[PDB]
Amino acid sequence: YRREMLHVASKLNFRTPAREVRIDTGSPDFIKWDDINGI
Amino acid sequence: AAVAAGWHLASFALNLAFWGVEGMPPDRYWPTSPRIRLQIRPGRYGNMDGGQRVYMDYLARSEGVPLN
Amino acid sequence: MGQFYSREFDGDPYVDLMRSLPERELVWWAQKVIWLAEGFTFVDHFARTYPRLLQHKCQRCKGAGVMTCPACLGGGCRVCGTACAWDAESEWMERWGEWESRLAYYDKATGPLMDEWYEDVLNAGNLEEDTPPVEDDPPGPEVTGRWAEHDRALHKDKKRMAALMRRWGHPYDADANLGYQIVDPTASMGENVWNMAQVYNSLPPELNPLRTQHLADRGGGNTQAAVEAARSAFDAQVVMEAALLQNLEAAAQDLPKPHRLPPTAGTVACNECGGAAWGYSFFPNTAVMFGLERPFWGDTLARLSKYWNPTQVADPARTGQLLPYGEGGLRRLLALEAVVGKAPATTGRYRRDLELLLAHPELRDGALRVPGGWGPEGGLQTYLRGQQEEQARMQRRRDLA
Amino acid sequence: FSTITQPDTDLIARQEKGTLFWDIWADFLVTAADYYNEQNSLIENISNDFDNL
Amino acid sequence: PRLAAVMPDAVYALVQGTHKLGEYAHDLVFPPTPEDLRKLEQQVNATIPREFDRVRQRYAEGKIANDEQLSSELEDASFNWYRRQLRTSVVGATDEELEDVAVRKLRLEPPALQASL
Amino acid sequence: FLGWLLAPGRLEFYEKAACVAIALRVLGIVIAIST
Ligand SMILES: [Zn+2]
Ligand SMILES: [Zn+2]
Repeated sequence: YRREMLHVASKLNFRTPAREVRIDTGSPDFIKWDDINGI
Repeated sequence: AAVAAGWHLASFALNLAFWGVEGMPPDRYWPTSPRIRLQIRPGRYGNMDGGQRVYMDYLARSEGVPLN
Repeated sequence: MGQFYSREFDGDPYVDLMRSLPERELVWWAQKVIWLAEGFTFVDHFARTYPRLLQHKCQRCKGAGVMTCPACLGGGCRVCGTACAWDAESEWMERWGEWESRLAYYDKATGPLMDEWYEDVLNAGNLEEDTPPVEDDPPGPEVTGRWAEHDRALHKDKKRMAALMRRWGHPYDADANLGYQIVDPTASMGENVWNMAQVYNSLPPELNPLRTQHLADRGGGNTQAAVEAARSAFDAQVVMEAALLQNLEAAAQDLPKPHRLPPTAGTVACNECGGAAWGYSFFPNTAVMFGLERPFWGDTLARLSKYWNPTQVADPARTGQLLPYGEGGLRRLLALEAVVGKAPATTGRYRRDLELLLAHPELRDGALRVPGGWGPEGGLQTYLRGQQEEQARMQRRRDLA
Repeated sequence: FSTITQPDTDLIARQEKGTLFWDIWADFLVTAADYYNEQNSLIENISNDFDNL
Repeated sequence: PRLAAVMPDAVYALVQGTHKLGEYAHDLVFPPTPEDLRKLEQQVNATIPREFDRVRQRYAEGKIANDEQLSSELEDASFNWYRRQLRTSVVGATDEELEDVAVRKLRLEPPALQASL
Repeated sequence: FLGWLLAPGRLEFYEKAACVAIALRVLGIVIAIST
């Protein structure tokens, strides 16, 4: 229970720095592919 | 009984006339290491840091070096 | 117990987590041993089940290994086996007596009462007597009556108890019975054996060599030899019982019996096989694998019905044979068997005894308990001889005065 | 050959329970941490996420 | 603990529970009799031995117990019935002597067929 | 098959294993509520 998650938090950066990112497409800050130009 | 033994003896003589691998070319459907052919590679668990130690003497157990 | 700390468990995502919790380590150990127990069970099941596929049976005897001697089914036959040790019917109660004597030693059915009797005669210092009974008194002598004799014999019991205790002490000290607390059924059979094999407790006294190791002389030379020659027959009979029971267990199922014993007084050995009735063969015995072993009752009925009913298709009209098959037909064709019938000839050896049982009706009362047997040296005749010789002896003792 | 070198009960148990202990709970743990954001720190973590969850 | 004791209790509980569920399945589909419950009342009453009828009357008239005095009352009734049955086993019944005991345990007499019909 | 499966030795092993199992379960929950 609590002991387990506490121990796995004690080594949290030792696990992996792989940061899954959340991609949105409807929010205004999203960029189309044809958005980028001169490329 | 003599005939039924001479059959096995002829087969054994034939297998003796081979004597090795001289004359046998390489082959890609049949490597010499079963692990390559069978796609066997260790994972993450069951990995002891000092297990490599054991590994060595097992090799030293069979490479016949009586040091061990 | 923190065994995953020392040096060489680093690099395993789960072992380092087990480092932080001892309960995970302990349940890991428990699971580790339980999985091995499970593997052992799987393998030994496989190894006791697979051999039953490879067993084949001689087809001529059908796994019996032994065929019939018809010469005996109707100084005798000399082809068919050696008579067994129990074919002698006139030796039955004697062997039974020896065996029940030997079995009386090992017995612990009356263990608790014998134990507390030994604990009563042992100290005789407890004496927590309760309230004595309202004591009766027997009808005095000169009143001849079976009830009166019962009562007088019932009142004459304590002095006789002390008398026999003088003549024969407590059996726990004469070691005539198994020891005081060698075994009780609530410990471990592991402990119960060790106690049994401490000092020749696995035998009765009459065969124990400790009783005889002190005297062996020029006279007979049998005191240390004729007891070893009895111990040997004892162990042989015990091993035979073990073997016969293994065979009975293999025949309770339909398995082939593991012990192939020699033929006996009515059977000869199968010639096709050696008398070995089965064996392992590396070929899977398809009939056992597909469950086709047993022959479907109706088929056997048809077979036996057509084997016991031969047919005569030729008629004596043309063929000049009017006699049935066999030899000596002309001489073949030359009292109260239709009422009472036959006289049984296996039990003449008891005729005499029955006659005595009719000449002395008093022997039929429940107070007498004769050991048993048939001959003059056994059972009823012993009591009769004792009675007659003692009455004559002490009547002639009356003649002295 | 290739059958008798598969992982046995111990290693399969290690695999599946380690995968439930490492890559579903600890990733939720990372999201909780860097949403809320040395032993004392792990304590408010185990707590402020006990409180809200 | 002690599987040798658990298994018989397990099977006993199984079959007894199945019996209870069957009784429930039979009392709802076929509702209980209103007055033949008195038939079964008296026909389970009739086989109660005489040595218990002494408390049955004591059960009718108030002075039964609180709850404990009967549970030590019917004990001695059970025990005297026990010793009475022991004497009927060994020395026979009240109207039966040793010759008739030997007759009964030798199975010498047939059940009366003429008196049957 | 069952006479071999429920032999006294296998019975005692089953019993001891189940005893240690229930022991470790309740002890683990005792130390887990103790956190
Ligand atoms: Zn014969
Ligand atoms: Zn044969």
